[PDB]
Amino acid sequence: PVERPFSDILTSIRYWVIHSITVPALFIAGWLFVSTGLAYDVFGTPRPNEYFTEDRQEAPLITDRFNALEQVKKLSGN
Amino acid sequence: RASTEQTTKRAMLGLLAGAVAGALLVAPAEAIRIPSHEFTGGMVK
Amino acid sequence: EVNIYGLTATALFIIIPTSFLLILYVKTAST
Amino acid sequence: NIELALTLVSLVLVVSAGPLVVVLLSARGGNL
Amino acid sequence: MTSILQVALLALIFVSFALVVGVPVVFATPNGWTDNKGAVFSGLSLWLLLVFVVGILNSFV
Amino acid sequence: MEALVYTFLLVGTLGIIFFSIFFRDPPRMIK
Amino acid sequence: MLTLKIFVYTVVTFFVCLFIFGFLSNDPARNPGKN
Amino acid sequence: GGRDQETTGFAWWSGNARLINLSGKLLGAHVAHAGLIVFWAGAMNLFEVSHFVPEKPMYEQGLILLPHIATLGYGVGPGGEIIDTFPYFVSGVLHLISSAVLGFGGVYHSLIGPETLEESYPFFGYVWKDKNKMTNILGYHLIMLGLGAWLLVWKAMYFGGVYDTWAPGGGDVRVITNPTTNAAVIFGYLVKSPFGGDGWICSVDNMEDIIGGHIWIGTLEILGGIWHIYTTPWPWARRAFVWSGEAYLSYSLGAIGVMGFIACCMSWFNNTAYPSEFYGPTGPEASQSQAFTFLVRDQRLGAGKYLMRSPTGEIIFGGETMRFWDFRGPWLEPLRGPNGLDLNKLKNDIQPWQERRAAEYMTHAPLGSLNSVGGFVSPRSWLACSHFCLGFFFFIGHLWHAGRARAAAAGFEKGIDRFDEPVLSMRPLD
Amino acid sequence: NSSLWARFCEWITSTENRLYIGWFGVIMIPCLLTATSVFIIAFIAAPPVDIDGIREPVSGSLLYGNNIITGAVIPTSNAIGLHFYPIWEAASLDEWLYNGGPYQLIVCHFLLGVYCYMGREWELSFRLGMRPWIAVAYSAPVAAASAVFLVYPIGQGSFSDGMPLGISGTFNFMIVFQAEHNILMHPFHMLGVAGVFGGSLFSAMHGSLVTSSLIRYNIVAAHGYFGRLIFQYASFNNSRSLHFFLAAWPVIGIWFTALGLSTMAFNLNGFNFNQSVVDSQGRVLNTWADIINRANLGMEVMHERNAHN
Amino acid sequence: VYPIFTVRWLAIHGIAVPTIFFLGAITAMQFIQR
Amino acid sequence: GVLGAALLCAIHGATVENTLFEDGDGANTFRAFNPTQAEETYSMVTANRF
Amino acid sequence: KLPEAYAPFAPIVDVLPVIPVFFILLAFVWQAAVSFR
Ligand code: CLA
Ligand code: CLA
Ligand code: CLA
Ligand code: CLA
Ligand code: CLA
Ligand SMILES: CC1=C(/C=C/C(C)=C/C=C/C(C)=C/C=C/C=C(C)/C=C/C=C(C)/C=C/C2=C(C)CCCC2(C)C)C(C)(C)CCC1
Ligand SMILES: CC1=C(/C=C/C(C)=C/C=C/C(C)=C/C=C/C=C(C)/C=C/C=C(C)/C=C/C2=C(C)CCCC2(C)C)C(C)(C)CCC1
Ligand SMILES: CC1=C(/C=C/C(C)=C/C=C/C(C)=C/C=C/C=C(C)/C=C/C=C(C)/C=C/C2=C(C)CCCC2(C)C)C(C)(C)CCC1
Ligand SMILES: CC1=C(/C=C/C(C)=C/C=C/C(C)=C/C=C/C=C(C)/C=C/C=C(C)/C=C/C2=C(C)CCCC2(C)C)C(C)(C)CCC1
Ligand SMILES: [Fe+2]
Repeated sequence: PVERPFSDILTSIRYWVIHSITVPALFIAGWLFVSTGLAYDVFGTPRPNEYFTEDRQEAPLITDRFNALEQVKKLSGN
Repeated sequence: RASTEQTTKRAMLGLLAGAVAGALLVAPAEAIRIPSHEFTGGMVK
Repeated sequence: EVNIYGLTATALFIIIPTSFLLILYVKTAST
Repeated sequence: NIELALTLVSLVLVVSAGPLVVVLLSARGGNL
Repeated sequence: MTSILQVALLALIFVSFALVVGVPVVFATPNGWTDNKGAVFSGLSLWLLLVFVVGILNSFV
Repeated sequence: MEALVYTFLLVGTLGIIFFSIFFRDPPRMIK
Repeated sequence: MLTLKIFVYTVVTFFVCLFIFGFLSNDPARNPGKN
Repeated sequence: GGRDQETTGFAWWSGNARLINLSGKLLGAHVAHAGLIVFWAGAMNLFEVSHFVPEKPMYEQGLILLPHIATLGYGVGPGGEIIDTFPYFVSGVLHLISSAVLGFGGVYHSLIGPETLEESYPFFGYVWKDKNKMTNILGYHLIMLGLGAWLLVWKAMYFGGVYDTWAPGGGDVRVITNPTTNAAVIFGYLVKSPFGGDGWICSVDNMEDIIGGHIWIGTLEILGGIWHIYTTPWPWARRAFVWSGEAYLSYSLGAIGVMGFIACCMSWFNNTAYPSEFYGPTGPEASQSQAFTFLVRDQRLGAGKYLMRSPTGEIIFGGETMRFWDFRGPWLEPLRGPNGLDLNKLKNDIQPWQERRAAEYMTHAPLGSLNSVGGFVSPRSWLACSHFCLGFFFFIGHLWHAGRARAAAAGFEKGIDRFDEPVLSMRPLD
Repeated sequence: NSSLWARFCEWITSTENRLYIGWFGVIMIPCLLTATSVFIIAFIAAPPVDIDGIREPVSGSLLYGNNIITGAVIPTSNAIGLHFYPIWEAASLDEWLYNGGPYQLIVCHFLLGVYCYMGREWELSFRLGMRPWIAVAYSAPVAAASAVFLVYPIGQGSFSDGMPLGISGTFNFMIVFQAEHNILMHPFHMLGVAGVFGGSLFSAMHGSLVTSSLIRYNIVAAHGYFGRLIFQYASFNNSRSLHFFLAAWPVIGIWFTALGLSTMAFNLNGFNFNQSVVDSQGRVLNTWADIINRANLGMEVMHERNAHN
Repeated sequence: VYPIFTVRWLAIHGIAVPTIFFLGAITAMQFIQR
Repeated sequence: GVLGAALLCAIHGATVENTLFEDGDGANTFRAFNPTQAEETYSMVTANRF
Repeated sequence: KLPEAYAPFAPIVDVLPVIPVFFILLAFVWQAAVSFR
């Protein structure tokens, strides 16, 4: 009912035990998220060898609103 | 082609990141909070 | 005499607020 | 890549050379 | 004779590191300066002599 | 004509500044 | 114009000398504190 | 150990202010700082030596300390060609060892030595209010500075000489046999205007003038030290200044800031004490070299070109570079007649080395970037920027410390009394 | 005590004058009065000035077809460079006007006047028992003006690169300066922008809290509002630390931006990220830095005349 | 003093967990030959 | 507006910090103040006259 | 590139210039070791 101070948790053992094993899990999760290439697929960021398609040799252009989904699918090469 | 070329540095950096983050997040919060207890502990509203 | 309307606008904008402020100051200073 | 490893080792040793004095004084009850 | 000069210079690096870590520790420690004057002076003399011998060895390389 | 208007406006601003500096109401409220 | 140059030099020298001799006339002793 | 805020009244962020009245601790601090300065000197000299390629010029690889050693004529031949890089190594090593000695001394005086030196060492003890001991210290250090200047003169005259960049056929190491000690020439620079064409002190263009000026400075400094050791300030001096540690600090701050600004300008403009083939070309030099190279190439190809008349009536390079018509350099003086550039010599009196040097300076103008990408930052740019910033900050420091010292002497460095406000004792409606 | 010199000193240093004079005053007042007189006279009736030195004069006076926004005092001709150009050194008064001497006169007198203003701030603070560090605060605008008017022309090499004493002149100076040096990406201009914006923020918020607190408590009642509004409990609990922070933020910001301008005068540069991202095969992928570079290149191509007759 | 999963806990974690995740992602990005 | 706001901030801070009342023996003026003060910590009269 | 005799000691030199920048930091640490008294 008094919202325990931060000093008490700092000296606690359960807090350190949980965090020393959980924070590295998040760090490795992010490292693997970027390394395995899942970031490119999820966020649509092209890989350094996919910026320019075989048929396209210039920056893409949407030039279409209600069919923008198909336009982006075609431009991205997928 | 884009792919990480370092294998084991990930864990070594993660351990240090977590160890530093714990302390660095608990301490300033303590410093800011103690005055919050002082102010809201008898003279508030 | 170039831009007669511009001159009129400038003169009015300088006179009306100035006259208003001076009138208010004189009216209050009598107190 | 021995050169980079040796440079890092030297940098770490030099960096630790400073706080070591403070830690020794604090543990031995010096007048720091 | 580059090897002798190099090993002497590495020994100088180590001696200087030990001297640096020790001298402030000796000075700040209460009642420590007068207790360990001899050791500090011996270390300083060793440092100077090793500098000089390294210089001579360089003069011969 | 524009030059005269600009000069008059600038002179008026300078005169207002001078009057505010020297003919101000005395600050006895706190002094 | 030699006359203009001489006049400006005279004025500047007069002002600078006035300033220098002003700060040499025991400046630090004229303050509202007593010390 | 250290003091506390309650005992001294100065917080941790003002901690060193607690050393004002502790002679031994202050001396230890100063000695340690000098040791640190020499440490940086030696470490940087070794670092630059370890990253130095003698084939390439110094200004193409970001070296700022090596040029200083080279200018004195150490391991340099005609045309600024490096013969050996041992002198630089020995300089760095000696600086580092002296740094070790000074650091030990400073640490000892700061931790073990007596806090106050005026109890058991009367000669070295002092109190800021004393107007004789402080003058004695001033005289000792003036003697030291004059001795250093005379040491430079001795090197320039009897220990191999210095690197003269105005020697015929490019610069080279030469010995100044007859430095100019004429009073009019030496002191003419001091009263020279600081504007374009004049160059108050940055216009010194020959090594003879530099060596003569150093002779004069050494003699004057030694004489002033002797005079100060055997003299006490006059009453007007005692009434004009403030005699306290912070006042002396403020005076030093002002002088050193002015010195920093002068160094900024000297590095940016001068190319006699800062020869181009070590520090690179000045901006005016780069523009003039570009114009000269273009004119030479156009004349050689056959298809003057760009030569206008200065406001005074001389003949100068035309275009956007007409602003830099006061530039004088070793590779351009032979082509200059009584009134500006001479058409005949500019036409058929150009030697290959002058053209090569102009072409080299053309592509290395001070144009650069903080990112260090290119129009590449010239060492002159780094020196000028850094020392201008330092001079400005030290002028600000002079303002701060002078104000504080005067206020503390007056007796109100902590605030208004609240019982006798001086303002309340003045006529109203100021 | 009754000597004429003593009476003059007493009058100069007297605190009973409506405006304090002091010795810094006796130096500045003629300087600033000369500067303002020449500035007004030239702004109203100065003839065109050959800024670029290519016999293409630039008009900047009200009589010669200008208004308040577009008027200015054109800097000295590029032909003069850094040369000292007083009236007595010009061949005739008309030539002195043509080359642009009034700018040099005004700038020199103004710089001396502002320095002596900084001095007399301290002088009056000393004669009144105040602490002496308002001159330190004023040193920031003084440093910036000194940079813009004297240090940039020194590094560049001509007074024609100084800021014209005008409004559209100021905008032209900024646009050219961005074209040449890319100020926007320099960390010091970023610090200056941060200082200005943060100073505005802190002024507004300090005024808000103090006005709210002042009733018919100044720091103990308002601190309850700010401690929980944006957290930061016991951030500035002292009326002294808070006001020192107010004084320190903008002053340091402006010091840094002035130093950045001076360094650009000696021409290092702002950052430069042109072509910093490349894909495989070496093709260049544009970033916003590249678009900024295109704008800078356009500005630069317009600034240079090259072909001058 | 005893209860956990308070508003403070959620406020801290909501900005702490993604921060560590993104730091890991950026550190991984650093080691890309490109 | 923005530049004047910066000017006001700087001037107000400098004036308040340089007209403080001497209510502390120590050379540091930050500890010579507590939030429960009665009178203001700077002299308005002196700043106004300056 | 340093005399060949000292060639192997190249890396350590590459750390010497930055050491002074550490001393100031050390001071703070020392102060942090005395609770900023
Ligand atoms: C600014 C520099 C400086 C100053 C003012 C002092 C001053 C002092 N030191 Mg410190 N010291 C310094 C640097 C300095 N030292 C350095 C760099 C080191 C490390 C090597 C030391 C190491 C040190 C120790 C270990 C001790 C002192 C001690 C002392 C005190 C006694 C002096 C002494 O031994 O008489 C010697 C007097 C001499 C005149 C001989 C000096 C020999 C020099 C090299 C010759 C030149 C001196 C000459 C006067 C100058 C000629 C000028 C000429 C060219 C024109 C005195 C307060 C002693 C003390 O009591 O502790 C406080 C002590 O035990 N010092
Ligand atoms: C180069 C800058 C410099 C220098 C020379 C000094 C020097 C000094 N300070 Mg100052 N100080 C500085 C920066 C500096 N300080 C800064 C930046 C701060 C703010 C963070 C302070 C804050 C401060 C306070 C608050 C106080 C001092 C005090 C002192 C004195 C006592 C030494 C000490 O720390 O206590 C003893 C500390 C120790 C024994 C721990 C440090 C151990 C060693 C010396 C570390 C370095 C070792 C070195 C690497 C070895 C060299 C090798 C060589 C021997 C061969 C001494 C004269 C104190 C004093 O005397 O005031 C009256 C004091 O109260 N200083
Ligand atoms: C005998 C009196 C005396 C003498 C000679 C000195 C000498 C010196 N003091 Mg001072 N000092 C004194 C008394 C004295 N002090 C007193 C009483 C105090 C108060 C306690 C101090 C406090 C003090 C402080 C606080 C500091 C000094 C420092 C220094 C040194 C700085 C040199 C330097 O870089 O400046 C300019 C000089 C040079 C750059 C070098 C010039 C060239 C040298 C001197 C030539 C060497 C000899 C030459 C090769 C041969 C000439 C032959 C000829 C005789 C024919 C210098 C050795 C400073 C330092 O760093 O000390 C380590 C420093 O910070 N002193
Ligand atoms: C580190 C250098 C140094 C320092 C700090 C001092 C400090 C001092 N000296 Mg010493 N002195 C020195 C070097 C130094 N001196 C040298 C090298 C010499 C030999 C030439 C002398 C010869 C000397 C004598 C003969 C006397 C002093 C006196 C003094 C004291 C008064 C300050 C003063 O001279 O008036 C400061 C300056 C003025 C009061 C007036 C300056 C006004 C002019 C118009 C300013 C412009 C200068 C110049 C013309 C401008 C052009 C140059 C410019 C481009 C830089 C003071 C303690 C006096 C004293 O108290 O007796 C011990 C004294 O009688 N000194
Ligand atoms: C040799 C020159 C010198 C000397 C001996 C002193 C000595 C002193 N000063 Mg002064 N000062 C100087 C130069 C000098 N100062 C300059 C050039 C400035 C202008 C900035 C100042 C501004 C200044 C102020 C405003 C104050 C002092 C104070 C003090 C005292 C305490 C030291 C301190 O601040 O705590 C130790 C210092 C720190 C913990 C600060 C370290 C962090 C700094 C600010 C940044 C680190 C440098 C950074 C990387 C470089 C950025 C700039 C870069 C572009 C060059 C002491 C008496 C204080 C005092 O009590 O006065 C009585 C005080 O209030 N000084
Ligand atoms: C060269 C060499 C040597 C020596 C060296 C030395 C002597 C060095 C020193 C060094 C030093 C002496 C160093 C130091 C360092 C320090 C540091 C590095 C620190 C850091 C810190 C920090 C980082 C902090 C932070 C913080 C604080 C302040 C607290 C609070 C929180 C925070 C986090 C903010 C010899 C001769 C032996 C040999 C060879 C090598
Ligand atoms: C490696 C090398 C070498 C050699 C080296 C050596 C041999 C070194 C040494 C070094 C040394 C051996 C150093 C030393 C230093 C010292 C010092 C630096 C000192 C100082 C001192 C002082 C400063 C003092 C002062 C004082 C006193 C004491 C008292 C009176 C007062 C006074 C203050 C004056 C060779 C050539 C082979 C090779 C190359 C390099
Ligand atoms: C008090 C204190 C402080 C400060 C202090 C100081 C600043 C000191 C300094 C010191 C010093 C300043 C020292 C020095 C030392 C040095 C040494 C010890 C050296 C060594 C050397 C060596 C070892 C070398 C080696 C080598 C060479 C010869 C070259 C190349 C090769 C090799 C690398 C092998 C502070 C404020 C932080 C805080 C408080 C405490
Ligand atoms: C090396 C050289 C040379 C020469 C040099 C010389 C010769 C120098 C000299 C120098 C000198 C000889 C300097 C002097 C300076 C001085 C001064 C800087 C002063 C100042 C003062 C003052 C600032 C004051 C103030 C005051 C006031 C206003 C307040 C009241 C009081 C009195 C008056 C104190 C030559 C060119 C050949 C070569 C190259 C360079
Ligand atoms: Fe306020």
